[PDB]
Amino acid sequence: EEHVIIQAEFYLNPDQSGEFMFDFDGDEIFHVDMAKKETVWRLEEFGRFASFEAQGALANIAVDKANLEIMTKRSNYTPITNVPPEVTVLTNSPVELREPNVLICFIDKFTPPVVNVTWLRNGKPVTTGVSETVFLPREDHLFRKFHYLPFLPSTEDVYDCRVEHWGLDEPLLKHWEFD
Amino acid sequence: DTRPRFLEQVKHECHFFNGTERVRFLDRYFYHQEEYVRFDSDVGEYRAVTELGRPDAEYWNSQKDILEDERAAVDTYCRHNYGVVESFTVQRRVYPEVTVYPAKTQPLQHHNLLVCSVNGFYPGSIEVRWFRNGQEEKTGVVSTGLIQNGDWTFQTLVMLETVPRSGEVYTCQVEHPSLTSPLTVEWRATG
Amino acid sequence: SAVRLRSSVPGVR
Ligand SMILES: *[C@@H]1O[C@H](CO)[C@@H](O[C@@H]2O[C@H](CO)[C@@H](O)[C@H](O)[C@H]2NC(C)=O)[C@H](O)[C@H]1NC(C)=O
Ligand SMILES: *[C@@H]1O[C@H](CO)[C@@H](O)[C@H](O)[C@H]1NC(C)=O
Ligand SMILES: *[C@@H]1O[C@H](CO)[C@@H](O)[C@H](O)[C@H]1NC(C)=O
Repeated sequence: EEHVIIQAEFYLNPDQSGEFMFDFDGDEIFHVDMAKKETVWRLEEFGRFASFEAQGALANIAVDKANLEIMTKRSNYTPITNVPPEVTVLTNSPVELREPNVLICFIDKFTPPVVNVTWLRNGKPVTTGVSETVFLPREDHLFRKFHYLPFLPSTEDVYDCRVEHWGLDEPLLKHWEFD
Repeated sequence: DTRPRFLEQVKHECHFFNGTERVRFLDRYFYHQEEYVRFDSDVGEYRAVTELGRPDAEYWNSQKDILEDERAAVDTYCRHNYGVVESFTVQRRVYPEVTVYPAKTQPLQHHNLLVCSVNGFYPGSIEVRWFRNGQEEKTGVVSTGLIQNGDWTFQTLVMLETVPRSGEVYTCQVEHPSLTSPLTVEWRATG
Repeated sequence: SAVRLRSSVPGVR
């Protein structure tokens, strides 16, 4: 084709996690913060051009929950098989000392959509400045996810993205350091 | 936590060809990763994809209100939403930043790679070529492939496996929808 | 303009 727009939903038991998002050619347009009942546009500019009534998404998720109960029974309670993620760490631009950059942790090809992700700087957790995406759909119906860490490149710091998933026997650490 | 998990997914897909001239709508339901039932606008009724979806296909197809709601979706959902978002999605163009630098496969070697780093572009389709003295180099080219950054930008690194010589002019050339002519960056060993 | 959602259909119990 030329373009694809997808409204992707999921509901997961027993976690009771539900998600609602729109995708355009593999990028997220927006998702709904289900707790706050707010539309969260992926780029701030998007919300100046369009709107979405967040309230509406709750109804869909409620149906998906009811449908999950139905399908779970139909399958004779056949559970999901864990598929552990592939994890990659890259910067968004060529690295130069003391020039602000961003570390990207790409978590790909996994299910179920539950993960614990931690940025480590010199072996210690970082929370300042970090951000992340919700779980994004893949055409094979697994998931992917991005985490971000803005940083000042230096010879003194090393970084790791640590990923925990039920499909992994131990947490996966992907390293990055200057050079 | 070793408790079994159970997952339901729904994907309501709008596929566009030649703007909104041709549009296909899919209403897709999944248990874990298994699609079990689907409405395809090419057909106009639900079809079970697996045995798991048979009861739904049968019941939903018996409800004319459901069928007409789905049959109209190419217009009331797909074409409508395309109109709402096209200006900042379909029309989005962000030009790549291009950087060229030498590198080494192993740390104590003399330079034996040239890297063309192409960053920050949208949309994804891009063509990156290497030239040496105005002639395209096709041997020894390797790449990261297209990398999605997750934030409506892409990047790619395209390497040329060669040892730079003094006097040679290397050029990375980039073609992309945001550009009206190829973007070229030259690099010289004694530059 | 407002993006429209497509409803998810309730399955057979
Ligand atoms: C992510 O980490 C949390 C914390 O260990 C795990 O979720 C549970 O957290 C609750 C409290 O919020 C504890 O009572 C549970 O004991 C935790 N689960 C366990 C270990 O039984 C969660 O499992 C982790 N998610 C992963 C690894 O995907
Ligand atoms: C669940 O069990 C019943 C009874 O054996 C069977 O009829 C049905 O096909 C099973 N569902 C499956 C295999 O998904
Ligand atoms: C694509 O759009 C143009 C303008 O409407 C039209 O001339 C052309 O026939 C279209 N192609 C098809 C087959 O949809």
